[PDB]
Amino acid sequence: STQNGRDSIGRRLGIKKFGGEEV
Amino acid sequence: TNRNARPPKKANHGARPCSSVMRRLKKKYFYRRTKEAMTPEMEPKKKFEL
Amino acid sequence: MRFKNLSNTKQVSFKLRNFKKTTKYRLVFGNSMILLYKNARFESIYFELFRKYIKVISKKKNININYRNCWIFLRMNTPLTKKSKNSRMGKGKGALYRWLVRLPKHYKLLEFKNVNYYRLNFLTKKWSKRLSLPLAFVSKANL
RNA sequence: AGACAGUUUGACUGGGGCGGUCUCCUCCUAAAAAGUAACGGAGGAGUAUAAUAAUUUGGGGUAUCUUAUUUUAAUUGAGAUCAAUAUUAGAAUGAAUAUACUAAAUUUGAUUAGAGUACAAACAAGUAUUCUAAGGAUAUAUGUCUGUCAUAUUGACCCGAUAUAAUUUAGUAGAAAAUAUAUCGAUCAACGAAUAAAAGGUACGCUAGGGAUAACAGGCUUAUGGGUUUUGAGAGUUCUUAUUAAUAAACCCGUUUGGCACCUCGAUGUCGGCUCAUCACAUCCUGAUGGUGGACAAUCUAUCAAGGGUCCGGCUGUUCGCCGGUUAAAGUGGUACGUGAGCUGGGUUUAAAACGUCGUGAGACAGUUUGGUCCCUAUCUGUUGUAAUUACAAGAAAAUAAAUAAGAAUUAAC
RNA sequence: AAAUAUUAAACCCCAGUAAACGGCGGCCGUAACCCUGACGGUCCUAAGGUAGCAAAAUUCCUUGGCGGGUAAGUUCCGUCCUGCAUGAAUGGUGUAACGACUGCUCUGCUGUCUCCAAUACUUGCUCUACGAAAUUGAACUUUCCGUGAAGAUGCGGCAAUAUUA
RNA sequence: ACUCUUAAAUGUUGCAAAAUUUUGGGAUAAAUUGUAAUUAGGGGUGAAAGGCUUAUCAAACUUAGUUAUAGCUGGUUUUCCACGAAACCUAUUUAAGUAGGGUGUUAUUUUUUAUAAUAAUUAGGUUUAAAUAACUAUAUCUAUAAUUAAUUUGUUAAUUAUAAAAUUAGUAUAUAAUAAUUAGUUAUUAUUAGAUAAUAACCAGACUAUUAGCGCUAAGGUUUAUAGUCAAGAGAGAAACAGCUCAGAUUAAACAAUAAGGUCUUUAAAAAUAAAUAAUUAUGGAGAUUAUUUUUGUUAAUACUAAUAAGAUGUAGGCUUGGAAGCAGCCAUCAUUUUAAAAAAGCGUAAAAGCUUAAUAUUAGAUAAAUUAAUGUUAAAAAUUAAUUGAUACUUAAAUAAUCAUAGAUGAAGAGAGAAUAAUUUUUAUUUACCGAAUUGAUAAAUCGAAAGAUGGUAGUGGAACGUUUUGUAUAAAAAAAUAAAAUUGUGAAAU
Ligand SMILES: [Mg+2]
Ligand SMILES: [Mg+2]
Ligand SMILES: [Mg+2]
Ligand SMILES: [Mg+2]
Ligand SMILES: [Mg+2]
Ligand SMILES: [Mg+2]
Ligand SMILES: [Mg+2]
Ligand SMILES: [Mg+2]
Ligand SMILES: [Mg+2]
Ligand SMILES: [Mg+2]
Ligand SMILES: [Mg+2]
Ligand SMILES: [Mg+2]
Ligand SMILES: [Mg+2]
Ligand SMILES: [Mg+2]
Ligand SMILES: [Mg+2]
Ligand SMILES: [Mg+2]
Ligand SMILES: [Mg+2]
Ligand SMILES: [Mg+2]
Ligand SMILES: [Mg+2]
Ligand SMILES: [Mg+2]
Ligand SMILES: [Mg+2]
Ligand SMILES: [Mg+2]
Ligand SMILES: [Mg+2]
Ligand SMILES: [Mg+2]
Ligand SMILES: [Mg+2]
Ligand SMILES: [Mg+2]
Ligand SMILES: [Mg+2]
Ligand SMILES: [Mg+2]
Ligand SMILES: [Mg+2]
Ligand SMILES: [Mg+2]
Ligand SMILES: [Mg+2]
Ligand SMILES: [Mg+2]
Ligand SMILES: [Mg+2]
Ligand SMILES: [Mg+2]
Ligand SMILES: [Mg+2]
Ligand SMILES: [Mg+2]
Ligand SMILES: [Mg+2]
Ligand SMILES: [Mg+2]
Ligand SMILES: [Mg+2]
Ligand SMILES: [Mg+2]
Ligand SMILES: [Mg+2]
Ligand SMILES: [Mg+2]
Ligand SMILES: [Mg+2]
Ligand SMILES: [Mg+2]
Ligand SMILES: [Mg+2]
Ligand SMILES: [Mg+2]
Ligand SMILES: [Mg+2]
Ligand SMILES: [Mg+2]
Ligand SMILES: [Mg+2]
Ligand SMILES: [Mg+2]
Ligand SMILES: [Mg+2]
Ligand SMILES: [Mg+2]
Ligand SMILES: [Mg+2]
Ligand SMILES: [Mg+2]
Ligand SMILES: [Mg+2]
Ligand SMILES: [Mg+2]
Ligand SMILES: [Mg+2]
Ligand SMILES: [Mg+2]
Ligand SMILES: [Mg+2]
Ligand SMILES: [Mg+2]
Ligand SMILES: [Mg+2]
Ligand SMILES: [Mg+2]
Ligand SMILES: [Mg+2]
Ligand SMILES: [Mg+2]
Ligand SMILES: [Mg+2]
Ligand SMILES: [Mg+2]
Ligand SMILES: [Mg+2]
Ligand SMILES: [Mg+2]
Ligand SMILES: [Mg+2]
Ligand SMILES: [Mg+2]
Ligand SMILES: [Mg+2]
Ligand SMILES: [Mg+2]
Ligand SMILES: [Mg+2]
Ligand SMILES: [Mg+2]
Ligand SMILES: [Mg+2]
Ligand SMILES: [Mg+2]
Ligand SMILES: [Mg+2]
Ligand SMILES: [Mg+2]
Ligand SMILES: [Mg+2]
Ligand SMILES: [Mg+2]
Ligand SMILES: [Mg+2]
Ligand SMILES: [Mg+2]
Ligand SMILES: [Mg+2]
Ligand SMILES: [Mg+2]
Ligand SMILES: [Mg+2]
Ligand SMILES: [Mg+2]
Ligand SMILES: [Mg+2]
Ligand SMILES: [Mg+2]
Ligand SMILES: [Mg+2]
Ligand SMILES: [Mg+2]
Ligand SMILES: [Mg+2]
Ligand SMILES: [Mg+2]
Ligand SMILES: [Mg+2]
Ligand SMILES: [Mg+2]
Ligand SMILES: [Mg+2]
Ligand SMILES: [Mg+2]
Ligand SMILES: [Mg+2]
Ligand SMILES: [Mg+2]
Ligand SMILES: [Mg+2]
Ligand SMILES: [Mg+2]
Ligand SMILES: [Mg+2]
Ligand SMILES: [Mg+2]
Ligand SMILES: [Mg+2]
Ligand SMILES: [Mg+2]
Ligand SMILES: [Mg+2]
Ligand SMILES: [Mg+2]
Ligand SMILES: [Mg+2]
Ligand SMILES: [Mg+2]
Ligand SMILES: [Mg+2]
Ligand SMILES: [Mg+2]
Ligand SMILES: [Mg+2]
Ligand SMILES: [Mg+2]
Ligand SMILES: [Mg+2]
Ligand SMILES: [Mg+2]
Ligand SMILES: [Mg+2]
Repeated sequence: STQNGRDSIGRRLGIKKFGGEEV
Repeated sequence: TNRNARPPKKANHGARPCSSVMRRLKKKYFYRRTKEAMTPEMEPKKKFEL
Repeated sequence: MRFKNLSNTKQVSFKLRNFKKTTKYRLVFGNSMILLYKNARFESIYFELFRKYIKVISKKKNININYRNCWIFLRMNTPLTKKSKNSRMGKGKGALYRWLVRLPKHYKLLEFKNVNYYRLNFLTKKWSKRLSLPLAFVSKANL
């Protein structure tokens, strides 16, 4: 018997535009 | 038969395609195989002092 | 594991399938010391067998010393769970039967202050033969 | 009125079932971008709130410790200290310190409409917010505000419903009705939701498939198991090693209990017994020898050793096991736990029937009891025996050696 | 168009029905010794397993304990009672006679067995006439160990065989 | 007799699609049996077993709806040329199915939003760490301010708390800070594709190397990540081997140089120069024996070896004890005689006695050898510091090499077999060379391509052709069929 599991999905976080790029 | 324990020779550069030999033997400098029949000791708050 | 609530909480820790660490040994408190020379799971009975034989050395009748002889820093770190006999895999993790200490390579098991050089060499050799581990003895003299 | 009928009676899963789970959030796993599974480890959510919200204003910076004070502190004064603690609605992480906490004045931006990019992303869905217009609050505003520090705090479409910023053609005009803007109703929780509407038994059983998937057996593993070896707590008059041996340790074997699920699911197999065997040695007796707390005898222990040998009988379905009696001894095991195309079929796994127990009921049982059907002409290998044809040396009739292999009964009273 | 009033069988409530189904308790303490518990209280229930039988076709622990029989008996007979999960028309207890029924025992008898031998016919083997069957990738078809889709006549490695019936 | 069929053997492609032989039950009765007839498919009939109903019964037989349906198994027929996947994600009464993305092919287009390599560059918070904020545990220091007992209370003795200062170990869910590589963007070079459209297959994966989670950090185990190979891929080496190494095959054909590997014979190919081992030589364990080499130092010429001798005394130390006399045990470790000799490092005793080592003498044999650095020349009946290497013994100890460290069950079974003592052979180190693939270069041809060069291939897409049937061309021309063999041509199906 196991009550565990039930993790969530990863969330797409972080930097999307790095230094020197165009904006 | 026991393709697991067929040790690789020179031309087989340290690996066969179904061997589980070389992966065992790397563990005898940081792993030792324990036992059941020891003394039961269950107190994580044990004092090793004399 | 989690050191917060040891007795209350139920504890589990991952077995570490390849864990290796080296910590540069050096004496701090005293003169001579014993140090481990291999990554290993140090039990408790590895200590309690040769616990009296250290007291017979460091402590003696009718003699008083102000300062301190031995410095120990051992604590338990690994629960070492296990399954029953007729149990299939899956359906969770095993249960406890012991506790241990996962020590690194260069670990000061003991640190001594003015203790008989001649006996500790006689001890640590017998220590290491029961355990079959490589152990060392060091003194400020030889260094 | 199951009297009769037509149908449903989820899935995942380390066989299946019983049990548990099924959507959403946070960390570890996760390996310095993001993502990353498992019946892996842990905790949480199905809300709250018209002020806990919006704009201004004031206050001590908070927190830890010590101390003094018209003994008092809205939140007193002074001093030192704090790899950012105190807290920030609730789980966890992350972050902030112009945070947060506290006092107060005005107030409803927790408003309406229209255009568009970016992240993310099968799809659909979800997210942050600038720009333009109307109409407001705050109040130097010069400016700020399109719910709460953040992330979860839920549900498609259909059908239907209340209020309404708009339109209408089943001949025409209206009613009716449909659609449109705003909005409400589900543990449809199996949470992408197949229906408004759904449980079981089959030992009377059928068909299609699978070694994608189980029980015996093989194979890998060897926690467990058995044995060797090193150490030697404690007994042995003293005394660790005549004998004995806890504990701890280094290897081996593949006979037990098990884990996995690689071969076989397109005619077969389960324990035991009769007959028949063969192998190992980790040897029960016989044979040799060392040691002895060995006077002799009897015995204990260890080594070398596989030549030959190793019981009948009562109860049980029985290996085993207890018992009676004996013997030089009544060995441990492998060979599909040897041997069913060589015999038996008693046990156990079909149909009949009965008791007990559970169950509304069909019926069920790692409970019991009586009964109870699979067959075979041997092509090849292999083997026990028997001959034929042919070859060799000139041809032929007879007698022998040599060489290799196979075989050989053990015990011992008296 | 909607609403109220009037009302049948049926359903609920109520009553009855137990050779219908079904069901049948516990706690506390008590008598020249613990234990035992006639009794006395205690709580509850619709009522508390009464008679009788009982290791049974019903017993998990179980080859239960004692006795009988046997040189020795897990079965059998008799007997005791924690009846795990006995029990009165799903009938309880007992019972002379009957049974191709199940279990145990005795005498006699005997190739069932110790221990197997000899004989007759049939079958079989040889010649002759006739002449099937399932089956079958091909085939010039060897042992051992190793190997490997994990137990090899066929691959590898040292070897065997004059050829066939 | 008749009727039924308990028990055993036989038989089982039988005499027989349920019998033969022996035995056995009932046999005036709920009996047996003939003739003809009735009862009919969820109904019949049933002294009830789920039995019987023309060898068929948990619902007959025949025809028909009907070519029942099948996400399932089994199968899908001639040739050549090119390109070439997937076994992952997300949903699913879904898990052996299907759908979209992703990967494949073809076509089109004044077509790069692309791949690889090098370099610059940005964030990060695994890792690092004599780091320590947190949790669990933890060793020390101290100004200052105080205490307790006692008549040695104008002294003696023992103690406590504390600002500042301040150590150490550990961890899945601990880090202020901080790596490489990966990843994003830009540039450069080089390759040659990219975008859109039309559209198929796949969605059971396996192993190895690195890395983690469950597991005896056991399993050819199970689930993720990053590469590679099988899958879809031959050849050479691994004794034999889908997954390891080398390598990536258009076809042909008696040229050469090479890749991992290997050179005593089998087995194609080499020897030389120095050294290790002596074990029926590979092949490994805690650990033991032997040998060798190297090493530490509060050691020492009375070195060391052998032979003989001695190894004492105050003292039976004090105490305790049934006893304790050097040696049960407690405190003490003094001193003397000796050339030297422990209130003893041990054996021994009921306690005594007695034995041996440490320390040591006589005699003989016998090791003590090589060096570096300083104040120019004046002290002396005289005296030289710091320091190394090496021979021997004691001592610290480690390393290397060989040997042993029990073995299973059809038969050496390990090590491919046999052999070999390093002389052409095991092992180690330098040196010079060779054999060795379908690789590469050279020669011939075919197809795409200006040319350089490209051409392995499953599911799967596209292109180019052979053969067969029928009709017309044919109001024309005439035996061209079939069967077998040989020859000839074609890349080939095939044709003549
Ligand atoms: Mg998960
Ligand atoms: Mg997460
Ligand atoms: Mg029904
Ligand atoms: Mg109904
Ligand atoms: Mg239907
Ligand atoms: Mg299922
Ligand atoms: Mg299961
Ligand atoms: Mg990451
Ligand atoms: Mg890591
Ligand atoms: Mg995945
Ligand atoms: Mg929950
Ligand atoms: Mg707030
Ligand atoms: Mg403010
Ligand atoms: Mg202050
Ligand atoms: Mg919040
Ligand atoms: Mg919080
Ligand atoms: Mg709103
Ligand atoms: Mg994007
Ligand atoms: Mg969308
Ligand atoms: Mg939101
Ligand atoms: Mg706001
Ligand atoms: Mg709907
Ligand atoms: Mg009309
Ligand atoms: Mg109208
Ligand atoms: Mg629904
Ligand atoms: Mg669903
Ligand atoms: Mg769903
Ligand atoms: Mg979703
Ligand atoms: Mg039945
Ligand atoms: Mg079937
Ligand atoms: Mg098995
Ligand atoms: Mg093994
Ligand atoms: Mg074990
Ligand atoms: Mg003793
Ligand atoms: Mg002892
Ligand atoms: Mg399988
Ligand atoms: Mg098999
Ligand atoms: Mg089948
Ligand atoms: Mg078959
Ligand atoms: Mg032996
Ligand atoms: Mg024998
Ligand atoms: Mg003999
Ligand atoms: Mg008898
Ligand atoms: Mg019997
Ligand atoms: Mg006996
Ligand atoms: Mg079998
Ligand atoms: Mg068997
Ligand atoms: Mg057989
Ligand atoms: Mg009942
Ligand atoms: Mg019978
Ligand atoms: Mg034959
Ligand atoms: Mg054969
Ligand atoms: Mg009743
Ligand atoms: Mg009674
Ligand atoms: Mg009994
Ligand atoms: Mg008895
Ligand atoms: Mg009885
Ligand atoms: Mg009852
Ligand atoms: Mg009853
Ligand atoms: Mg009654
Ligand atoms: Mg009855
Ligand atoms: Mg009756
Ligand atoms: Mg009766
Ligand atoms: Mg009677
Ligand atoms: Mg009868
Ligand atoms: Mg009985
Ligand atoms: Mg005889
Ligand atoms: Mg042959
Ligand atoms: Mg084999
Ligand atoms: Mg081959
Ligand atoms: Mg062969
Ligand atoms: Mg008769
Ligand atoms: Mg009769
Ligand atoms: Mg009669
Ligand atoms: Mg029945
Ligand atoms: Mg019939
Ligand atoms: Mg039917
Ligand atoms: Mg139709
Ligand atoms: Mg259907
Ligand atoms: Mg290609
Ligand atoms: Mg893949
Ligand atoms: Mg669904
Ligand atoms: Mg399917
Ligand atoms: Mg698609
Ligand atoms: Mg595509
Ligand atoms: Mg950080
Ligand atoms: Mg530090
Ligand atoms: Mg540390
Ligand atoms: Mg970490
Ligand atoms: Mg699928
Ligand atoms: Mg898959
Ligand atoms: Mg995979
Ligand atoms: Mg899988
Ligand atoms: Mg593995
Ligand atoms: Mg696997
Ligand atoms: Mg698998
Ligand atoms: Mg290949
Ligand atoms: Mg090959
Ligand atoms: Mg390659
Ligand atoms: Mg080529
Ligand atoms: Mg060459
Ligand atoms: Mg040669
Ligand atoms: Mg060793
Ligand atoms: Mg002497
Ligand atoms: Mg004396
Ligand atoms: Mg005295
Ligand atoms: Mg004395
Ligand atoms: Mg002594
Ligand atoms: Mg004495
Ligand atoms: Mg003396
Ligand atoms: Mg030489
Ligand atoms: Mg040589
Ligand atoms: Mg060429
Ligand atoms: Mg190619
Ligand atoms: Mg091709």
